Amino acid sequence: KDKAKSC
Amino acid sequence: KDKAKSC
Amino acid sequence: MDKNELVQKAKLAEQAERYDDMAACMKSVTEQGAELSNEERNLLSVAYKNVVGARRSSWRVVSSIEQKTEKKQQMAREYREKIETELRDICNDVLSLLEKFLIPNASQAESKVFYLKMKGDYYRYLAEVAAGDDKKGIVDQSQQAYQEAFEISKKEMQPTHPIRLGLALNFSVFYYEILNSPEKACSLAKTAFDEAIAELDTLSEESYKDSTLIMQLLRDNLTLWTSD
Amino acid sequence: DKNELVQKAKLAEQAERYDDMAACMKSVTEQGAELSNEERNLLSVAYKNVVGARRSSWRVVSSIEQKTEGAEKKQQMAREYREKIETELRDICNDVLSLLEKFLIPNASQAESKVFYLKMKGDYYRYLAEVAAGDDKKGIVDQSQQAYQEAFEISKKEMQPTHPIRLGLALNFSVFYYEILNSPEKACSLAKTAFDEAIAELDTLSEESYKDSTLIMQLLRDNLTLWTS
Repeated sequence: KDKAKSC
Repeated sequence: KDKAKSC
Repeated sequence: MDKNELVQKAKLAEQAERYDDMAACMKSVTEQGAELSNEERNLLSVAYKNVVGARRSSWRVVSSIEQKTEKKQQMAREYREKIETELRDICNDVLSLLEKFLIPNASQAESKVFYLKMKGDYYRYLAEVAAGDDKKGIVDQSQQAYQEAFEISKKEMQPTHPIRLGLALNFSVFYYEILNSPEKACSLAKTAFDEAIAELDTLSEESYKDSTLIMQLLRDNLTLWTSD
Repeated sequence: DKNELVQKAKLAEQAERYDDMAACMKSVTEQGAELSNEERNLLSVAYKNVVGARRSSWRVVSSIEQKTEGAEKKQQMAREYREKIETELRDICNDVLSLLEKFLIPNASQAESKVFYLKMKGDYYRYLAEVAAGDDKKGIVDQSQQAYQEAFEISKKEMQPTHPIRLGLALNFSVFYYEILNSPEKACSLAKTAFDEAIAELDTLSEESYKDSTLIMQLLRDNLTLWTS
């Protein structure tokens, strides 16, 4: 699955 | 100025 | 130079989107041994995030090509490896700064959670490209860093604190992408979000935008990790 | 070897690692053999990105150096940083210009290649001109103009008005007149001519370059309206 967003 | 478009 | 001069130069680098310069400046500031201010701390974070972010982006591109391919695949493989080396050096650079300066010098809970989060992040990035008898250690290094930050944050920080919320976001990403544990990833994200939503009054005119953004990133990963 | 470096350059571009891409294409060019259209474009794209980055940064810091007049310590920092970027910018340009004088231009057998590399020569001297101040500027500006001028002549003589390379040359030549020579009317006249000339002969278009040509034509008029409104 696609890359998740992060800080 | 506002840089004009080049190629 | 001196702190202020290096901090301003790092601000210039960022404006010029020259994050190697920015990272180098903030690294020099950190190496001055003094605890970083919130401003300097954020500059260091942003700088290396961009620096590592580039290699991470490149890594995925080349990695996706190495698999979709003989002579070509061997070339792509060697190039991916080259990027990994850059990627790792960057991560180890950050992680070193964290062990020698940032984490130890962290006097307040806020600083402690922030740097522990950062430690988890970059071990996570190492984990992203880890394979073999190193991957396991790396993944546990990240988890333990995150876990400690998460504990401290729950005890010393309000649910709407940008640092706490940001920690939850990346911790959740770690569980999904690294540990392959969607439900755990989702639960952590959902909890941080819901807890913050129920207490939007604790927000600060100087941290509301950061907190609200992170909350949006949380839910985004959540919906991502459910729909297909 | 050629193929290996070219393939690696394709990889670099995919990874958006244009320093690697430029280095690969530089090695290909240095092999002394005339570059294919593919290799030529890889070299072009790579250095356009490499130099383009420093140019972007340069403008940001330069725009800050001016916006901090009266702020002595701030302005001095922006100035010094700007100077640092300039050094990188120049090295990149001189790198390209050297490749053009030693390999690309000389090895150019066809008019097409000749116009392309002469245009490229004009481009990077222009980039040098962008950050030139003092004695060196006058010479630099003439190098660019002379590169452009020869390319412009050859292109008009050997290429149809709708050729992407010819149109692209006209575009950058016009930008040179406006931004470097401070000659708006000349810049506009050159742009308007190239456009109208291409428009009158849209039959000379090619099923493999009509998109490039039409885009460049759009960029031409865009600069034209910019330099009026």
